[PDB]
Amino acid sequence: LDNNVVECIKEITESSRNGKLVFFVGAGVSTLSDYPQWWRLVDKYHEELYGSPKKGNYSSDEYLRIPQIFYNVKGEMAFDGILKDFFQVDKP
Amino acid sequence: NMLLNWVRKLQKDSFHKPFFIRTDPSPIENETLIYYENKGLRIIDAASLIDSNEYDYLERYSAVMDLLIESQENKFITKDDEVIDYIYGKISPLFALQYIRKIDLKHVFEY
Amino acid sequence: LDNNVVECIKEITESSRNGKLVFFVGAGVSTLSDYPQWWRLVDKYHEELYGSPKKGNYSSDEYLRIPQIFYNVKGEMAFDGILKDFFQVDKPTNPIHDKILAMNPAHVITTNYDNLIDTACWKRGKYFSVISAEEDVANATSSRYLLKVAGDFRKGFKGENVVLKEDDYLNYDQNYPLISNLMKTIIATHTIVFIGYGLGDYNINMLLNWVRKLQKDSFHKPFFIRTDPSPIENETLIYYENKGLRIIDAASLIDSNEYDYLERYSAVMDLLIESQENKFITKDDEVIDYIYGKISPLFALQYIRKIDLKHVFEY
Amino acid sequence: TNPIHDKILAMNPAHVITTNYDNLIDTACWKRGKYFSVISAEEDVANATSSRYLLKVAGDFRKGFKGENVVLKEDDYLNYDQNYPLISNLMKTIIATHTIVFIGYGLGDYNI
Amino acid sequence: EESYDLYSNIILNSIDESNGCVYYLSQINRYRIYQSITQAVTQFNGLGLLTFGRHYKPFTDEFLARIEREMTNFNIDDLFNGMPFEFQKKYKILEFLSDNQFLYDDTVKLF
Repeated sequence: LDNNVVECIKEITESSRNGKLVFFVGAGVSTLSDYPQWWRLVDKYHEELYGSPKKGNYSSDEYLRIPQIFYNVKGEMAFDGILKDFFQVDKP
Repeated sequence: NMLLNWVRKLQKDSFHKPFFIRTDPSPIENETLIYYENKGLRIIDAASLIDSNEYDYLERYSAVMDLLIESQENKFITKDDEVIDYIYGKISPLFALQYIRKIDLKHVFEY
Repeated sequence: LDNNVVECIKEITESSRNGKLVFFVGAGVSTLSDYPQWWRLVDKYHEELYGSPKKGNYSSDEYLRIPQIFYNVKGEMAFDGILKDFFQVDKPTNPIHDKILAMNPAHVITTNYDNLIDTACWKRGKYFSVISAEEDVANATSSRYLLKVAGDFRKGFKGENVVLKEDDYLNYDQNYPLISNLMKTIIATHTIVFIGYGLGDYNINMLLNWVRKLQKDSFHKPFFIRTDPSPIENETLIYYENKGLRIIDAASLIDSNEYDYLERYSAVMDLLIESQENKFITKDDEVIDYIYGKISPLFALQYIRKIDLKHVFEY
Repeated sequence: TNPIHDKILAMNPAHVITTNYDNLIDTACWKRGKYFSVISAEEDVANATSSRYLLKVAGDFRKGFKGENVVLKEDDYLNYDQNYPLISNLMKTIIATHTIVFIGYGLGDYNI
Repeated sequence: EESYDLYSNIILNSIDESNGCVYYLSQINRYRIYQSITQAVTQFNGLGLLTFGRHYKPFTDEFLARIEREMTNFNIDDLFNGMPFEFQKKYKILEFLSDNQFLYDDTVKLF
């Protein structure tokens, strides 16, 4: 409804009605379907790899490191075993 | 970030700028928007368009998307200044042909 | 004292006497000299950009993102002004700085943006050829090199002589090809000891990525000195062992508080310095082999002077 | 060993680099009595026996007269950085910090 | 202690002007005075009190701790080699000063 928004919004509808629009949908939509966010999985990995979650906040460095540590230390078998159980929950 | 780095280092202004749909509860800072705009990312902020509390993790995505879908070229038209150009935009190409059947004109006007 | 850590000490000390030791000193030692930390620098940048610093703690992404915004928003002019206001200052050398040079290093690589370590070269006596740009690589006054990833304003009062903004990291390989080419060349031929890092820095990780990506097994495994007050975790320790970083934790060897970093830094480094090969000899099992290893080459000689035998026993 | 080889070692270059798979340079070095830590494999850089390098930048036949160590095939040159990362990086380092006299080329070789 | 501290200032302030010799000589002199201090404290803390009878402590224990800090693992034979190459070929006359046994060629000729 504001300036520079209608300019952007008209170009998107222009492309959409041109049949050439492409949507880069992210992980935010999964939250709407209440899908488990991957950062929540990282905390679960910490509770298994470290035996207890850390009281400090998990940063972006903590997000990418923990699965790498979890995979090499506990092995591939333990890694994908969580995925087969935890993430196989169908949602609307 | 990775494709933005790909954009920055090996893409000129020729490529079309991707559009970002902001959905975080907090309002967007002015400085952050400028940098992303300089990189080539068009930000559409939900907090600026619609004011809601910090617990609207849901329906904030919808509020931008339905407005995006409901955007129609005829919706943007306000008065005759935006009337003649919209009409002339699609009929001017038809001027080359000598005669157009009036029954067939629904095609350009999307019925 | 621990068996896993002492075997690392033997390799570095033997290499130091061999002249093939290279110290990779980080920015942690600079805090010992009470130097403005990079955390406070990014806090200043956020304060100017937003009129007030954020109340919440800044995560890893905040450290690398905020300087990029300030460069693009406030321009290059304001970037250097804050850097000169915050970093252009003189500080005394911490005890680690001199004792880093105690083991004579063939080359020294530092991530510090300052001249704390160059003064250590001249004060100690060894003249390291300080290198901060491609011109410095071309002119090699001395074989021993001191590598500055960024370098000071000696290259002109400009902004390109630092790598702080996010884009600089992305084009670091192409913006500084020579110093990065010599960066890896030293590692392939010399033992590398990482001191002054939090085990989560970008530079140590990026280097670790290169050796883990495609290096087979020819390269030697560099050492890391974790000086964090908290003890290292076994699970974290195992991962870095596979990556090729023999972590030498400091809190494990000596238990201290969470503030006396200098006590932790000096104790482990002095442990490296004061411990010799004969120091680790415990019983007759480590007596005969140690003595034989140094005398065995002399068996070819028919007779050896008894007076100068002290040379082979390091006096 | 050709008489040219002997004339190279008069100015006793610090770290001679050669794109040769043979040991004619290596034997000629010992004929003059000058040692050289020859580095041809990716593991030679780590266990260098001295600072003066005889750089077989593409490998040699010291580990046998097989095509694995030597770089002659097209595929090896494509994977030159993939199979020999250290010795390729190290050779570049010598270029910047030394004065290089290219000798034994026709100005149109692909190696140069 | 003052001479050692003063000699630290000479080498520290000799960074510029490319003096070389003044820095090099002071560095050698710094080792010499440090060498004298090593047996100075050895002849006071050690040897008991035999020549004098009272324990004189000219240098503080803190001063002893620091001087060893920087002077640990110092070899004077490589000091000339540790000098810059420009100094090496320019002040080669002083090449024998680095050697601890420099009083050998002169004594051999006398002998």
